[PDB]
Amino acid sequence: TLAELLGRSRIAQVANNHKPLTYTGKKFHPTHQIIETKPSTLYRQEWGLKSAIPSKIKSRYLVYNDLDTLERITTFEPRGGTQWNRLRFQEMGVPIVSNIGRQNPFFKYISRPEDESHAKLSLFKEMKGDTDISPAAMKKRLKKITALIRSFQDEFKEWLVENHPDELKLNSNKLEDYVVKFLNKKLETKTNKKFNTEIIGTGGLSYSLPGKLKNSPNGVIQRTVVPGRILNVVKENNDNKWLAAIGGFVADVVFFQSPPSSFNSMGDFIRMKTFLFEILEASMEKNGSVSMHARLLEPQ
Amino acid sequence: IHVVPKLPNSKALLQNGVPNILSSSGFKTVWFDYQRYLCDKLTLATAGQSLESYYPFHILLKTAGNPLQSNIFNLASSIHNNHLFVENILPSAVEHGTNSNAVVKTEPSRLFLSKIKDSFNGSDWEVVKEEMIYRAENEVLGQGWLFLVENNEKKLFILTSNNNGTPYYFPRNQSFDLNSAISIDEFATLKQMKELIGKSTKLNGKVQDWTMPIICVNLWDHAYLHDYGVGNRSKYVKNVLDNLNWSVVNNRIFSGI
Amino acid sequence: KPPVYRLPPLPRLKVKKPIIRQEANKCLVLMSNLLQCWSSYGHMSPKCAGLVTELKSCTSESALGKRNNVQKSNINYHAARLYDRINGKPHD
Amino acid sequence: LFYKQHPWELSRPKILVENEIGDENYDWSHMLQIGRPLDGESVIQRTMYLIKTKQYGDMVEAYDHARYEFYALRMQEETEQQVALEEAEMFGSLFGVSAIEHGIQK
Amino acid sequence: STRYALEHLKEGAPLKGLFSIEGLQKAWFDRVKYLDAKLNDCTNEAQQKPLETLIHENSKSASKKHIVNYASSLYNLKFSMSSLQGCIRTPPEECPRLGPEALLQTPDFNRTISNEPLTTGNERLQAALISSFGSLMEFRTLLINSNLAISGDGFTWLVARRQLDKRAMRNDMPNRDIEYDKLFILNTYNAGTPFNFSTSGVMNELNNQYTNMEKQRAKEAGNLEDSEMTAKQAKTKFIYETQQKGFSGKEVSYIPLLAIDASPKTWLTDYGVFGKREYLERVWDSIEWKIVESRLPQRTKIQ
Amino acid sequence: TKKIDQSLSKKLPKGTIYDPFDFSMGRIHLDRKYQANKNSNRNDIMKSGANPLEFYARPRILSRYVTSTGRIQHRDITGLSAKNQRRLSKAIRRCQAIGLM
Repeated sequence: TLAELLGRSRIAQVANNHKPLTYTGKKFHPTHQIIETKPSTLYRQEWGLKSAIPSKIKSRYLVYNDLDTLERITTFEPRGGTQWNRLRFQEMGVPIVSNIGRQNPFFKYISRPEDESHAKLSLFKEMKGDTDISPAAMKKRLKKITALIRSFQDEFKEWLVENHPDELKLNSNKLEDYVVKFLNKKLETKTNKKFNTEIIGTGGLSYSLPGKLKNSPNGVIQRTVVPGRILNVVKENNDNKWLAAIGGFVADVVFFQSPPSSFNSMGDFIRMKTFLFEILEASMEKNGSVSMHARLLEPQ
Repeated sequence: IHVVPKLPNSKALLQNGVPNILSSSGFKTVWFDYQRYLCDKLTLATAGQSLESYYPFHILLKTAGNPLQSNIFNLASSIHNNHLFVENILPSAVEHGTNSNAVVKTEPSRLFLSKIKDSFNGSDWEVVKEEMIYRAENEVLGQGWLFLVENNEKKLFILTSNNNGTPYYFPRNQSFDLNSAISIDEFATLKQMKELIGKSTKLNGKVQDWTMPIICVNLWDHAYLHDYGVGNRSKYVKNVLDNLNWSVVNNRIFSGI
Repeated sequence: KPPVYRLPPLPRLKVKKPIIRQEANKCLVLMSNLLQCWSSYGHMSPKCAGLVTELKSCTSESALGKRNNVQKSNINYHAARLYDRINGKPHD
Repeated sequence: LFYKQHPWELSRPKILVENEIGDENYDWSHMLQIGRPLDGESVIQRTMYLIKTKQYGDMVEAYDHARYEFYALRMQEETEQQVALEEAEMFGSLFGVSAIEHGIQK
Repeated sequence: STRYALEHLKEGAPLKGLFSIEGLQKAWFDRVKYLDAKLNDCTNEAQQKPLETLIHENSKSASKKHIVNYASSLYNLKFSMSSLQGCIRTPPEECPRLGPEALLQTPDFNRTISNEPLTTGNERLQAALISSFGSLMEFRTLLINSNLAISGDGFTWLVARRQLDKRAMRNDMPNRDIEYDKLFILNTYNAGTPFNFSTSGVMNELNNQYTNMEKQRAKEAGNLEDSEMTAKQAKTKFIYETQQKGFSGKEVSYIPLLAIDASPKTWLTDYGVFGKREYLERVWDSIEWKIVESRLPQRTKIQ
Repeated sequence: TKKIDQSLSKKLPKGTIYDPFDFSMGRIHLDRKYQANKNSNRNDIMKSGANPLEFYARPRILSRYVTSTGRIQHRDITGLSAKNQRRLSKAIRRCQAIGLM
């Protein structure tokens, strides 16, 4: 049918997005799907959208929110520059590593309950992970849950007197433990946030596995050298490291011992010059940012 | 989707291979299998991108200057080179399937033998073939391609490539193997090439090269091993150069009429 | 949530006095600095030598310099061109 | 969900111009298909095939299974590109401007 | 040439599960014979010195390259077949040949594992692999993919960086100098060697000859240097050096532990054009981890 | 001079991605134009769901919605809903009558 075809159409494949096309806050990762048109289609203003894109647009990349609007225009910005940030990261050949030494999210590892010993930490995270929840929809998590949990009273009024009667007659320090486990055991079958929207690992920035060496005609590369720019002429206030702009990413640059004298000389125009850096490590934070650490390689 | 081109007299090719060079099994490996292998990988690499609508020759030129598209470049270069090799070693370019033609006597044209003498200091075609066989054995340690090319100055010269090296674009000829040791003369050639690529003003850092291939010989293991075996690649190159289809090779030389 | 305010149908969409950026004259600023330099270090002081030399070159041929002193706004041309498309008016 | 979990997949350009919807002959027993790129849609269609064939019951389980198939294919492609560049430089390939250099100039 | 012979490779017998009889002939016997002849037709010391000596003696010279190309091709090929024992998988000559459909199959190297080192007693090798690669599924994927990526001839090596970048009294204590900091994977192409001590700097050295020769011709011409040729050559030289330095010093060497051959010569006869990944899967199920653990140096516990 | 006004230079945060356009003057102007107090909601008690009338005895919180002279800010400035604006104004007027504000 037409409905089946539509669901699989290329326009359907792009997930709904109404995030501001003009965002002036902190950008840590791509927010909009880049759309590309071939040169032949660009010559005919064809992008596979609802309407022709204005001929003024010469770029072959755009990002959009709405196919059509009440203003009879498409809401789009003729830019595709997050792809070059990803490809420049690939050229730097620095694998993303976990600063906490966690399991690789892209491998199906056999995990155990080592971290499941915090059942009361995360079972209540469902009601306590409400930092930005409505004052009454979050309050609907109190009566709606209370009835659901209160429907298991009979089951826990028999299991507890059949598996741990001593605790019911001695102390509740262990009873509370049997309660946290009970609900989780009766909730793993349930589906509360069964889909987790948190970023998985690198988020797609890099699928490179650590360990490989870079062979070169001049031997194996031991240190990666990448041109960059120093943004500030004074270390980040309260931090012992300056900031550099390397390959579309802002890194923390650590200097060997001293800061080159071009800093004082250039001053606030220090960003006008290009320096050579060495990328020590690259980490991923939970906000979806990349923590790139560099080193200002100076001619010596 | 990039599909494997249909070849003239394909039923004969699948039964008796290419007489005097490859058998039926040898030709199935080089073309019916390897060409399918390359085209499928190219389609997977380029599907969903602008490159899907371009022929392999144009893809390699578009991607020749992009370091991170080398995988696409290698596939496009190999696909183009393989059909350049399979085309000049083919019994007949015309489809005599219903004409049952068994008399294809193709010989070097006068323009080809005139440019050979001019460019090789009077050397004959037979001597040039010996130089081509020698160049392949000493310059291509592993996989690669042997080409007889013509440049913008009307001079025919011999180019060898390592793995999938294009003859059209000198920055990607891959004629020097840097895994081994190089002489100061070879380093000078590389240093001079780097300077030329830096003189270009284009934001894509691309130069103009008008070199064009005339003869292509596949030096990959997919073409000779099964029929000749490890170490007998010089006997394979000799047979290829002696049984070339000169209707195709002559047409590759620009005449100007 | 930010309140959108929708206008009624209008006979026109026009800015009465479109704002324009009038770049400051380079010769006038040179004169304003030299005058200040003389106010602090004194008139004819050797410290203002460069200012005097620059001012003379700026004003040598034209006292206000050779500048493209012409700038107009096009907002009213575009506003009248696009109003019917973007006003969100219901169909006839 | 997929693009919330993998924000950088958005940075991979997508072509919305269709070729011919009627020609798509896809067997979603496997993720790779001749004619279409490997992207988020490959995961979604794989997940639907799993739930349609009843190999998995919960959508989450089918989705996770498809996600790992996607990671494996993405890792093989990230290596083919790195190695191809490395191998070409070892045979004398020269490049005018790299991506990092292009950014510096701009 | 018994100097290039292995006890598990017997003419007329197939390496069960990886190579057939016709596939082991072409792959190893018919191939060593050619390489040996070429090495005996370039240097008369072939049957006198060890292969690794020729590789580290005639290196960095353009006039002896053919002696080192054939010498290092026969060394890599032996080092590759040495760690192979076989598998219980069906013989390659009895299985159907993979066709174009193989290119569409999803690799399952991130979900399952097989023939791990620890399962055979090599517990010190498994700990090292987990420490350097994170896990044995990551190591297997990074090892099979790196070899599969190689287009033509080459080898994928499991190496161990030597923590003796001091260069003082180097190679004088077969234990104090045999210490490994971390393990790595390295790809070599055609007749490339995985050591990196006998070839690092070659381009920098040749670059400095070229600049000096050009600078001396410029002096004959009588030129006033240049605005950015002294700043460009300096940058090219400063990067060439900073990219070859070690953690402490600039003597970074590698100890071969394993080697997988990527050349089509090895796998084209038995597996076909579409069966390189099948070859690499059966190679992983045919690695005797005892031989690899044996080669493993002792950890450098400076920590 | 080796100094530039802060209004003429953009400081790129750490961990963020940037484009070449982020070093231009257009970025400076664009950041000024689209500079709104959108982070207030997370720091605005009255935009959280609390009843502003419960703060009638807490002049410190109420003093965040009046000018320097004590004039209650218009809803156009506070950005509150009609109900919260109505309740907040009542709280302030009651606070003034009790002798606390």
